[PDB]
Amino acid sequence: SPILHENSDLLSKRRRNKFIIPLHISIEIPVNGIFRRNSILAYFDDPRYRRKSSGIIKDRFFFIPEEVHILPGSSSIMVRNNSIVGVDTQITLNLRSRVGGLVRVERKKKRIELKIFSGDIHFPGETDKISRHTGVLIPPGTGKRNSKESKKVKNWIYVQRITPSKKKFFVLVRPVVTYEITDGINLATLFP
Amino acid sequence: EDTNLDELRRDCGRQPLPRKDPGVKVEEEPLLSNHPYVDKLWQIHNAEQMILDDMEANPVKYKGKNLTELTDDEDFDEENRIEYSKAYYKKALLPKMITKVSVKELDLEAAFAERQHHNKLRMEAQERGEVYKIPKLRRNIEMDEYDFIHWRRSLEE
Amino acid sequence: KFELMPPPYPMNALEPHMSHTTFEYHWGKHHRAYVDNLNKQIDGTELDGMTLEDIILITLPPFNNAAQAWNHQFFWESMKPSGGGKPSGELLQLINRDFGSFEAFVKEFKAAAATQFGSGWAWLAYKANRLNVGNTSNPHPTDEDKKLVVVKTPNAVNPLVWDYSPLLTIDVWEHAYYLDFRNRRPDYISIFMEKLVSWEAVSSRLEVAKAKAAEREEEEERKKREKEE
Amino acid sequence: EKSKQERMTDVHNKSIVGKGTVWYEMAYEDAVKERMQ
Ligand SMILES: [Fe+3]
Repeated sequence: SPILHENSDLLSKRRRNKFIIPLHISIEIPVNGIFRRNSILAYFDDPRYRRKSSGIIKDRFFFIPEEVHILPGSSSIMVRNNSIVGVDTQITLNLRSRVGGLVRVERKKKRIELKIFSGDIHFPGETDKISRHTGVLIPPGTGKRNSKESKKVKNWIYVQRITPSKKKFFVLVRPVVTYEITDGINLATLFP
Repeated sequence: EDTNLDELRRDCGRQPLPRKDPGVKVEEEPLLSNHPYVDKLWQIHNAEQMILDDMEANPVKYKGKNLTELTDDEDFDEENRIEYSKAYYKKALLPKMITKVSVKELDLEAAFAERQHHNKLRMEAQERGEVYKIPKLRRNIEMDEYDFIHWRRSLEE
Repeated sequence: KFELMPPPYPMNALEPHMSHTTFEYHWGKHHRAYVDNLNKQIDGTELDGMTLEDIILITLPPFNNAAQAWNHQFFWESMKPSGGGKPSGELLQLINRDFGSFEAFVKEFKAAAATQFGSGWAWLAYKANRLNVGNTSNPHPTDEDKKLVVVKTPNAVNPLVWDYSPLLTIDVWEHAYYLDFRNRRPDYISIFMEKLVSWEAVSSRLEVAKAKAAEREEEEERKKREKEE
Repeated sequence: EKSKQERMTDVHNKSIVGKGTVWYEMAYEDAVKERMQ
C-alpha cells in the first residue's frame, strides 16, 4: 500500500517519447485515452494562492476584500443604504457585520445584495481633484527618513471615491492584497 | 524456402530492394541516449520496492522467511504474465500490460537494508522537524550509468 | 596573398638522410604550386584576407590546395635536423597514459603510415572535439576524455576538419621518399621515427592545444554564468 | 468529416471552462529548474 515517505519522483522515469507517472496534483485523460496538441492533462490548482475573502484580484494584482451579503427579497434589513456601520453591526436578524465601513444595499428583482466596503472615510479638499468614477490605487510611497513622525505606509491602499450625494462626495481608502504572477512557482516533481 | 527478399538479393547478387529516400541527414541528428535495459531495470525496481513495502505491512508474513530466499508462485511464468486488461477505467480505458518479475530476479537484501536506512533517517529528520528527502536510489543510478554508456557508444559511433 | 615559408633548417645541408636535391624539388614545387593556385583561386573572393584554417574549414576547389600547403608547412616545421630519438615532458606522460609506452606509440605510428595505401598524411592528434548535434555534452565529465589518437587521413584531408588538434605529421606521399631513395616506404617511415622527428615543437603544440581546450572550457563556464545571471 | 478538433476543445472546456489569458506560461523542465534554482 502507501508509505510514510511518498516521493513519486524517485519512482517515475522519463524516456524518449514515453512518460511513466505512478498514480497515487491530479490528472485526467479523455474517454478514448488519446491526447491532442496543447492538451491539458494535469491540474495544479494550489490552495496557497486561494483566498477566503469575497474580494478577487483584478506582474502583480491587487485584491480588495469586501463584505458582500446575499439576502432574499423578503428579508428585513436592519441597516440603511449608504450608511456607515461599525464592527459587529447587526445587519439582519441573525447576521452581523464582520468589518466596518460603508454599507451598500443593492435591491434586485428577487435578491437583496448588501455590500460592506471596509475602509477609512476621508474628506477630500478642494484641490484634491481625484477621479470620481475611476478608482486609483496608491502603492507604498518611499517616505523620507528625515521626518520622524512620518508613518511609512508599507501596505498598498486602494482609494475609491464614493459620491452618495450630488454635492457631497467622500473618498474611501479600502485595503489591498498582493498577488504576483511572476513570484511563486510550486510544482511537485513528477519525473526523476 | 526463401522468406526474406534481402537474403535472396544478397545471394543472387542483385541490388537491394528500393526504398523511399528519407530527407533527413544522418550526420546532423540528435544522439541516442536511452538504454534498452532501462525499462526492465525500472520494472524490477518497482517490483522490489512494492514487495519490500508490502513485507512491512504484513510483519508476520515477512517473519519466518528470509528476504534473500522467497517464492511467490512455483509455476509463475513471464509468458502468462503478459496480458491486456481494460476493465478498470477512471478517466481513460486502455489495455493494462501486466509484468511478473521473477523471485530470484529481485535481490531483496539490498532493498531491505536501503529501506531500513531510509526509514531510520526519515524518523530522525521527523525528530528534527523536517521532511526527509533522498535524491536518488541505487538502481536509478545504475540505470543512469547504462544510459551514459549507451550515450558514449552513440557518440563514438 | 600567402607566400611560401622557408623551412627552419637550411634546406641544402639539413639532413644527410634526405637529399637536398630531393628536398628542393619537393618543397619548392609543392609549396609554390599550392600557394599560387590557392592565391589564384581565392583572389577577388570573400575567402581572401583570412588564414589557412579559416579557408580549410570553410572549403570546394579552394580546399585541397590550402590543406596541402598547410599540411606541408606543418610537416616542415614538425622536424629539425637534430634531437630525434625520444620525447620527454608532458608528451611522455600522455603517451604512457593512453598508448602505454613510447615504443607502442612508435609502432602504431609506423603501422598507420605504412597502411595508408596511396596518397595520405599520418597524424598524431590531441582529441578535443565539441559536437553540434544533439546531446554533445558529457555528464560527469572528467579526465581521460581528451586523448592522444593516431589517425590516418586520405589525400588533402587534415584532422583540422573534425575539430581535432594536429600535433605531429608524416607525409606519406610518394614525393617525399620515392625520389630520395628506392621506394621502400618502411625505410622512410623508420628514419622519420628515428632521426628527424622533433619533439619540442610537439610539446609546444600540445601546450597550445591544452590552452585552447582550457579557453573553451572557460567559455562554457562563462555561458553558464550568463545563463544564471 | 476528418481531423475534427471538436473533442479536444470539449474536453479542454470541461477541464478549464474559463479560457482566460495565461498569466504564467512556461515549460515543464523550466518550471522544475526554477523550483531547483
Ligand atoms: Fe609532400
